[PDB]
Amino acid sequence: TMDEKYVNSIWDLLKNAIQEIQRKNNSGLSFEELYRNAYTMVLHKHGEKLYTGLREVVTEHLINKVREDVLNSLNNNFLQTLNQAWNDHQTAMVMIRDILMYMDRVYVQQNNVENVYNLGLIIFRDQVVRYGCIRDHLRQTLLDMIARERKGEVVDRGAIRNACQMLMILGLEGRSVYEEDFEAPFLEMSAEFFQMESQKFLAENSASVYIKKVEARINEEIERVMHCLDKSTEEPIVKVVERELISKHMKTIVEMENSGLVH
Amino acid sequence: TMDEKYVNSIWDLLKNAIQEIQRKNNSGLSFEELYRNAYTMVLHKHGEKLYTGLREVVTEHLINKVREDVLNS
Amino acid sequence: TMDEKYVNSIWDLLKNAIQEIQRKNNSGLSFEELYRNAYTMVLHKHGEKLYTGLREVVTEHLINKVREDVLNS
Amino acid sequence: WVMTCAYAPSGNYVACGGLDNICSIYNLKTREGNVRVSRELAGHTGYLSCCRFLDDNQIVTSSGDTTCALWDIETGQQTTTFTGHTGDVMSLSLAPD
Amino acid sequence: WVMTCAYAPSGNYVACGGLDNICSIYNLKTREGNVRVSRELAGHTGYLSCCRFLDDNQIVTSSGDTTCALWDIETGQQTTTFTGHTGDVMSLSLAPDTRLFVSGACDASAKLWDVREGMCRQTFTGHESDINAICFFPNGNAFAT
Amino acid sequence: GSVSKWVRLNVGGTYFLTTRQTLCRDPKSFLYRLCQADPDLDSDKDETGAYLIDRDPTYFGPVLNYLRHGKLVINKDLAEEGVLEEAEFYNITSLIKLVKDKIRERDSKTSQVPVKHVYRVLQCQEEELTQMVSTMSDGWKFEQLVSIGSSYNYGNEDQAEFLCVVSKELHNTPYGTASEPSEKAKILQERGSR
Amino acid sequence: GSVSKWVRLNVGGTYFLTTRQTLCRDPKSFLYRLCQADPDLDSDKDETGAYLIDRDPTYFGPVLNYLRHGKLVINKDLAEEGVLEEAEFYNITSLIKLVKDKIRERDSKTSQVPVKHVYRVLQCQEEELTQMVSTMSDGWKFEQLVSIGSSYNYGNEDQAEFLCVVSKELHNTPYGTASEPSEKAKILQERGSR
Amino acid sequence: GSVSKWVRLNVGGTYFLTTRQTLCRDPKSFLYRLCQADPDLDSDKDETGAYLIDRDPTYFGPVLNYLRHGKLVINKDLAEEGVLEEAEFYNITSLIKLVKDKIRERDSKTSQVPVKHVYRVLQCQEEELTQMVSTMSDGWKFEQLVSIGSSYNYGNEDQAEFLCVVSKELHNTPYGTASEPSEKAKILQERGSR
Amino acid sequence: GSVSKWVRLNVGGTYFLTTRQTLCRDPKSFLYRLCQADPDLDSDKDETGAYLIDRDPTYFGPVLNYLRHGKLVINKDLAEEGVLEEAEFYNITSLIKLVKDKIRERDSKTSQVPVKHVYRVLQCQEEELTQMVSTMSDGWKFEQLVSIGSSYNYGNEDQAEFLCVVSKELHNTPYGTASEPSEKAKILQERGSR
Amino acid sequence: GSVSKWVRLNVGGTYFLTTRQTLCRDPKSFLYRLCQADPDLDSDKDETGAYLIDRDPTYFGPVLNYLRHGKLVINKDLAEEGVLEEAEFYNITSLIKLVKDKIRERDSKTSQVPVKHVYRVLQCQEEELTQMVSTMSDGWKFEQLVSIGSSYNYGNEDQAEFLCVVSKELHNTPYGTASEPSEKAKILQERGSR
Repeated sequence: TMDEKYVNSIWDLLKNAIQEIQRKNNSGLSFEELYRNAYTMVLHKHGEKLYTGLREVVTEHLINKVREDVLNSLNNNFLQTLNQAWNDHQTAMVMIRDILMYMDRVYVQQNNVENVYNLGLIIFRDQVVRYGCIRDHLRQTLLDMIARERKGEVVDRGAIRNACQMLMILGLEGRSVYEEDFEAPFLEMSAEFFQMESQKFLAENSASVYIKKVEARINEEIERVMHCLDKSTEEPIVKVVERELISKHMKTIVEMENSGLVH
Repeated sequence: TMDEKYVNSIWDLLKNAIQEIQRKNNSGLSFEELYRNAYTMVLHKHGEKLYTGLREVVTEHLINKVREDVLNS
Repeated sequence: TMDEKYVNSIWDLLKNAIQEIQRKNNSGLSFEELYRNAYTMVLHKHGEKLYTGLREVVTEHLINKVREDVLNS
Repeated sequence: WVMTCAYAPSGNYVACGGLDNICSIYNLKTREGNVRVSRELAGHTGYLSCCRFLDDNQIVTSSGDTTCALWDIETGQQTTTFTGHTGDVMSLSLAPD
Repeated sequence: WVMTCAYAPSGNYVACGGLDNICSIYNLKTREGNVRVSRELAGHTGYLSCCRFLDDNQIVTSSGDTTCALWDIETGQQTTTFTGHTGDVMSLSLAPDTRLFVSGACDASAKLWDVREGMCRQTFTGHESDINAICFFPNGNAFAT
Repeated sequence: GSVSKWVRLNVGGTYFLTTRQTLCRDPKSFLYRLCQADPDLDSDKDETGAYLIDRDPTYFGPVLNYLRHGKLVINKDLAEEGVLEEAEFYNITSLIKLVKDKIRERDSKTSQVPVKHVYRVLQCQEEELTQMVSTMSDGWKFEQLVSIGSSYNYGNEDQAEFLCVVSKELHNTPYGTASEPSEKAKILQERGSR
Repeated sequence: GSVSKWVRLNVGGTYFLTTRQTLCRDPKSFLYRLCQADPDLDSDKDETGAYLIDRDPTYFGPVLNYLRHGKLVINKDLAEEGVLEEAEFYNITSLIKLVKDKIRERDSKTSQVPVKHVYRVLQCQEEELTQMVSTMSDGWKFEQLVSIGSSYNYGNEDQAEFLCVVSKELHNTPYGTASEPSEKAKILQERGSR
Repeated sequence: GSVSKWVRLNVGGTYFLTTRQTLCRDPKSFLYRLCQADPDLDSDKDETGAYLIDRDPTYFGPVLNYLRHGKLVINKDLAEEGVLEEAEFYNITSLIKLVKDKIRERDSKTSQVPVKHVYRVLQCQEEELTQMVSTMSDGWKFEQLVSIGSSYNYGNEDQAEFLCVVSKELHNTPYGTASEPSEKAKILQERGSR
Repeated sequence: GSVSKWVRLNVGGTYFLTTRQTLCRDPKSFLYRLCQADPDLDSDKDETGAYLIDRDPTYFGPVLNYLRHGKLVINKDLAEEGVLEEAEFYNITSLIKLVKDKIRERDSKTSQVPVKHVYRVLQCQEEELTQMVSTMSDGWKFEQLVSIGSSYNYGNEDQAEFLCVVSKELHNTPYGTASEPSEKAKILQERGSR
Repeated sequence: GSVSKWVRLNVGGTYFLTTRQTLCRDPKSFLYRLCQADPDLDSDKDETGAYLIDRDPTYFGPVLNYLRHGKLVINKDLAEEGVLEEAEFYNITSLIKLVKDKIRERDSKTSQVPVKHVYRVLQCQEEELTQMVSTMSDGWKFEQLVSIGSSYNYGNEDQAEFLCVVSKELHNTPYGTASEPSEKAKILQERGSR
């Protein structure tokens, strides 16, 4: 019953069955059929091949459909393709998880390997974001919109919000993916922007006007980061503000210009 | 198990329905309703009280409704 | 073996539903969600924080909205 | 640890009170030809110490917690509750009266 | 293979320790009337070797792997972890003071600790061989070895 | 059409037909608000009738049986724990207690493994053992008769000649009123110890 | 409109078309009284001409099974007690009998959890032993054999040499843990007791 | 057919009008997506547009109740195996801690397939049985009781007269050996060997 | 419709929407016949465009099969007849023998129906007794202890004083195999037989 | 009723949608009438139009599976006796034999439920005792040993040393086909009785 061939009908070689409904041809996969015989998932060891095949089919359906459809857009509508790909993968993965929760409950965590859903997220992260061209697409795109919004031109935020939210959630528990992808270049361009902005406000405004304008603009950029980016990015830009607008104006501030400080 | 509050309330309702239906009124709750109403108290070990209640209700109703009518006729 | 995720999800659902009913929503609000949350997170000995949090949400909704309506009439 | 056994006046029931909070009423004589429990009496607060058959459908059961309440054998519910002592009502004397 | 049976001062409990690595505390008094196991103390680093009731709800458990940690019987949790031996803590003795437990181990040194402090008051040395049994003086001011 | 005198409930998506009064047997139940015609409903539909009850219909069975005739039903496929959950959803305190007793009776045999089996030893001779075993008590199983070696009064035909040990499994709830004995119970216990 | 040779009955949520003959198992049954229209009945499902009564169809299951087939077999996973409750509500003494017989069968099948179990003692000689164990009655299980001293004929090969003890899961009572007594039986039991 | 709050569910070929929340309790389940509208829904048909599912099951019921209340479901005919097989698959997140016991309990049953019973000999004088028999420990079952003579007075009224033999099951998971790296325990075992 | 690449198999009435390709694997499976449209069919409906599947999924699942998504295998509670017939539907005599051996394994480890049990007699005298009773081999179970008549030390403590009859339930072989082709083994068996 | 390639039976109020061809396996069964769309069996429902059969769906399952795929699969949660009764209703002799074989397997497996259970007693002394205890048959379970008084010495090495009562859980065959005596067998039984 557990051993020797019974080929040609049901059970085993599910890559096709999985990728049928990953193409959203849904009537149910086989869940009612596998409900009854489930005291043989771990006691007769069909779980090794099933876990390996699941990882393999997820990877293959990422490369075959997800990635090349992500790549066809450079930076325009690339946001829409990424969002649709993530939605489709999550839709597939959530109904995937229900099939194999018993072996994931015992054997997977017995083997010190990541959770099946977390495994699907890891594989999506490896196959889409961590590959070079897509990663640079994301970095350049988030950088361009954040810089353009900082420059004074209005841009759409929902797309950058969902992309960044992917970057957090694809980062597993932490923001490791987001930190590796966009957080550091964002901090760099933010430091540059704060420096040039403080210098231009010093040049174009008098002492009190410089103070008022720079405080209002610090408030404005904090508001934008809460509005155009997520919450966890406020502390890095706060320390960048401290190091670029105050720590680089410690000793150039004693006398200012026009209306000065002693004045 | 003996407790008398709901038993007496439902016997009030049951004797009211008895008077209604014995007055040839189409009302008086469903047959299943009255059946369950009695059933809950008879299973609750107070059927003697219900026996006395039926006795006195039928007694007074028959005396004051048809006995004097027979005397009149 | 961990507990915090569905515990905070339970708090989320409970507070959202309590707010909706306190704001008299006439739709949704599955009772199954409420009782699943209640049992599932009292079982692991969080009944005390249910008692306190329910007390808190009731108290705050008493203060913020309806007390002022009492005062301003 | 059965404290008390009292032989019924009819000589066909027997009563048991032990450290448990249940009074056992065994119908010794039946058409079955063997003893089977006529009635288990549950709901005793303290432990039974002495009991005496006041009837064959009710019995005085000096349980613990100052309780020596009369107990209806059929319903298993105490009908008249006797309280006022301190500690368990341990002794129980039945009068020829 | 049980080498330690300790009688509680109250007598309502008995403790046994063998190679199960679990200290069994058996309640001898039940309204059911049957001897049911009060508490299973699981979590010792090694095998229990000698345990003593310094309390009816706490017990010192000289176990294997150089531990004689104290356990609260009620919660089944460690009360006063004791570490410092090199050989496994195999013997033990409570003073009539009930404040000084000296544990004879395979480090050939009798470590007299403090019962609820987590600190070893002193380390009597002089035996070159593992200390089999320790009996305190009838005052707790001394003990043979 | 939801209610005229009868109520059509949608228990977990399963349509059931009953009347207001069968639910009104216990006017503290959760179904009280649902059945009665009032705009307090937070889940209902009049486009095709029937209030929406998002709850177990599988464990609604025994609870409705108690609601109709005050008796709990313990099926062999019924999770007594699950029916306890539903009963506490529909607030039947006596049903709660009875189902708790059922749960603990089942656990003391099945899930807690068969435990606290009561064992007794009975002195009998042949003339006594024959009908004692014949009159073996209800709910009790014979376990072993043994013939004690005897020199006084021969080794046969002696009132003390055989010991019959019997037993009775306790699929029994541990007492929640207090399975822990009191002080005087322990006093008598130590008195009877020796 | 609502009545024909067949009749539609709404036990629970579901509607069964069953002949008026089949629904009655004794003219004292409530179901038969519901078959013909009564002036007392007010609440009913006039949407399809089917009378509304409020009971679980799961325990109507074995009831209708007996009514249609004439033989009652209660599933090993369903409460025979639920069947008995259904019968007692519907007031069918015949069904009371079968549920009683099924409950006796179950108590035989559940004669491991506390419910009466028959035990018996037989004598046998060394020679007869093989025969009467071999010819021991079907439906009985051997439980114990005990050697005893021989009061006659040396120490072995005695007409009273071995006590066999057998048992039967089915209880000896006429029904369950309690049967309605008879007074003359107690008279003769007292006669034989002394 | 999302035309109102009720939507069509395909089971057995029949189309059921179920509310959204009876299909929606968490994003992991399959019934959730049918209450979400998108142009990729290929479960549409040419009859009424109902959404098709594989469900025609036998074990989805009690574990859907488990999803709806979060307590593992064990029946008197479906034990912790049923949890361990179906309640895992329906993806209830709380089961991971619970099923572990169901896993151990299951192991605690399957560990007794190669029957592991702790067996104990307790010598008792005859007068000394009924006490320790009546006070048998929980989970400890009486199994055997063998008489024995003695040098003085044939054995009766002596401590060497009976040997009770009792056994207890293991709740342990299956093992192949027990090992701890402590050498002194091995020294003690070898010392106690002789 | 079911005349295109998609079809709606009426499995247990339930409409399973599936590609013809996933069902056209070979004619060994029944399903290949239904999806492949051909004349002389009487298993199809033109009123809705569906190819009926007369088998409800109630033993369409435990079918021992490979090459798609589902599950199979006889469990320790799954019927032997269903798995046996589902294996015979997949031909091969080796498959039949192996499935029979698997059923005999799952029934013989607990030894029920194969009823395979091993018994041994350990000759132990009194002092040694508690030793092998306590130090019994795990995977075994004690069954009986019987003394022996003795002529030294007052009938107690002979070199043969007790037979401890022990046993265990398990398959000697889960295949139920017997008979060895080694003729030297047969020679030795006959030599040790006398 | 309504004309279709399949047919919808109202089996106990439950709609069985099964093909007409699978019901043509046994004209000698009531089903083959229900499949007639011509006025050989005419039956309808005032709600759907389904044909009406007053047979249970409880045991209709395994019989319908036997009709569909040629083999019965009695679910091991339903009474095999009920399946036998359903087989009797359609009086399929092969199906009767199959369900009776299932009941025989049950009774062999449930010989401790009061059904057939075979017992024997061997006679041996210790030397052969070990041998035949060791060479005990697979299926026969040792149940008790006993010593018998030895006139030689005091104990062992006497031919009358040990009786060995052994047992086997034997199948009970449903009556009407088994335990049918013969005349010459009774002649020889009378000859050997004395």
